[PDB]
Amino acid sequence: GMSDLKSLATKFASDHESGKLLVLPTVWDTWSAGLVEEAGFSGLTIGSHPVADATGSSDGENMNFADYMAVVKKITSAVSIPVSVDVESGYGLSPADLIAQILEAGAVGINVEDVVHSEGKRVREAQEHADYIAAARQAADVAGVDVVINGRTDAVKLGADVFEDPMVEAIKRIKLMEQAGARSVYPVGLSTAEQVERLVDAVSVPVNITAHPVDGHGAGDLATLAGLGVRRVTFGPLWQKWLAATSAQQLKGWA
Amino acid sequence: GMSDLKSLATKFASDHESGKLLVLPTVWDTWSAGLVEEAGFSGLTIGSHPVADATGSSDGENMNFADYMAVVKKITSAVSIPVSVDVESGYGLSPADLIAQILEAGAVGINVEDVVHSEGKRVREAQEHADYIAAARQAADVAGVDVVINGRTDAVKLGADVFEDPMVEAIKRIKLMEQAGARSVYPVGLSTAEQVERLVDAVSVPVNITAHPVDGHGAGDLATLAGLGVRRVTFGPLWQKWLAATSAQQLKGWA
Ligand SMILES: [Cl-]
Repeated sequence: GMSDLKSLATKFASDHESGKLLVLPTVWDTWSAGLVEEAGFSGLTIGSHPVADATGSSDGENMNFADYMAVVKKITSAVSIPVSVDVESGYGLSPADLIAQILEAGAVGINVEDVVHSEGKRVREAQEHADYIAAARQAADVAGVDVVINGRTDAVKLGADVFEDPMVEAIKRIKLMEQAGARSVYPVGLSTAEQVERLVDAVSVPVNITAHPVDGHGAGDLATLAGLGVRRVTFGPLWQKWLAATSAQQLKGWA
Repeated sequence: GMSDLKSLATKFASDHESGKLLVLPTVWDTWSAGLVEEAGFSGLTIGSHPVADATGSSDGENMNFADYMAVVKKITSAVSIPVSVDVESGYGLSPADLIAQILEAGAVGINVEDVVHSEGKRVREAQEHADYIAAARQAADVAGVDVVINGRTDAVKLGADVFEDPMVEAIKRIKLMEQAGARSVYPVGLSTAEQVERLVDAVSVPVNITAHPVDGHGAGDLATLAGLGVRRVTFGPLWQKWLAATSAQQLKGWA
């Protein structure tokens, strides 16, 4: 019958188009993945930082891509909900190669950012990045899978040292990434309601914010976020970090 | 290399002989391992159940042993404190091969239990199990390393359906394992102060109890366990399980 892969991708893509706020908690292993499925979420994300910290490596494409894909494959085997994987800047792979690998690993979404770790953290030009996303969308289309390509820009995080007006750059970049065929966009580093509103209003696809699982997001509480029109919430490294802090405090009772 | 490993083992063994109450938190990856070292503990344990659940497998020797030793290797590389690994019933290896492999992975302690998962969960005879422990001690001795062999018995956990008086059996088994050269013993499944005290009193090596990082043990909290003479405390699957419960609760806010 139908590949599970294509079914999961269609569901994930449909959910992104629905207009609902999608919470896609960010996992790092089959244990954390299982917890997300058991909790009733409709999909999940895999964080590169927390996977790297849990597998003897570090963020910034220090992991071996093949080793990382092996972790993804275990996660996608362990759950029956759609899985998206943060592939950083693409690990020096062509967009078509990148898509082939994530599909082989059973994932139906990716994040791709504009800081190129294999090139000294060079910041891609806005159109150069949109073109990378466009080529990834082309490859997904050719493969016949509704991969949710979440186009990430680091513009706000890079800040005034890189861009005269980082918010104007972020808006430009998410518009271009939408035009390139991204089914979600992820302008990281936001802290205010005004930033969020401006970015939500610039595109017709979901805008992703990063939340702490207890502390939320700087722009406001979850009801405020929904009211601002935020359509994707992920945790990045902050679920793992929260567990770490919780553990550290509790271990003081033992030594 | 071997000098560092021998030094780690000697420190771990000396700590066991000292009389100190040793808390050795039970980890399942490099992330958890790091937290233990950061928190100031003098060694740690690797739990077979939580590793399996985090790597797409399950407890009871369903993991591939080579794949498990790869996780152990990452962990011993990530920390500079002694590491002990739960190797279940030995994965059908000879005691000498088992010791060879745990040393190659950088560990300086093991737990070995008497339910033989590769033989339909047959329970070893009491001397048969002691003999396995003795052969492992002999192999460590030949290797020149003070490996802390923590001899586990499942007698109390198996209970009266298997051993009509499971405490008599457990006491017998921990005494035989000490005679065989175990540097610690681990009669799992305990829930009362009466049980803990009588096992503590039966041997001159540490007795290991399993504690929940919040809820302690059936027999009491740390101070109470210490007063009963307990000298080794580990978490088994319970640190991971607590993080799971904590996570499951917090995830409800996002669902
Ligand atoms: Cl980060």
